[PDB]
Amino acid sequence: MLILTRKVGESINIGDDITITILGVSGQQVRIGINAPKDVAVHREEIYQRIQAGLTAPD
Amino acid sequence: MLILTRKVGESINIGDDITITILGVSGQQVRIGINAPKDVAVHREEIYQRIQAGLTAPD
RNA sequence: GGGUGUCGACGGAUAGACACCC
RNA sequence: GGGUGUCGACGGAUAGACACCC
Repeated sequence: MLILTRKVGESINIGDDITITILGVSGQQVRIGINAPKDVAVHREEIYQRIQAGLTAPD
Repeated sequence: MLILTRKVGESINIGDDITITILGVSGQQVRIGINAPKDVAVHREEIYQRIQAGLTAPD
C-alpha cells in the first residue's frame, strides 16, 4: 500500500505506460481519469473480477 | 482517457498486478491508496518525471 | 450559466445521467 | 471527542504534519 495526496486537477503515475488524473470530487464521489494503452487493462474492482472469471461481453 | 466514479471506501484496478483505493478526500485533496509489487514503479506526476531524469535514492 | 448531493457504466470518454437551489 | 481547510512526501505506509471552530 502506497498512499499519496492529490488536489483536484493534478495527476499521478504508475509503471512506465500508465498515468492517472484526479478530475474532481462531488460529495464523496470522485471522478478519476486513467490514461493507458489498450495493450493493458483497466477496470473498476467490481468489473476486474469478471475479466478473470469467464467474460460476459467478449465482443 | 478512461474516467470512472468512486465513492470513498471503494476500489479500482489496473493491469493484472495493480489495485487502487479511494481512501478519502479532504477539502480538494484526495487520499489515494495503491497496491502493486515492487516489480513495478508508482509515483506522483511531480516525481515520476524524476525517476526518468536521474536519481540516487534507490539501492 | 452557476452551486450541491445522488446515480450509472468491462466505460478506454478530461466522459456521462438524475434531482434540488440561485 | 467532532467538523473544516491547508501542508508535506520517489513515500510502497488504509500512511503522516499544521491551523481554525465546537
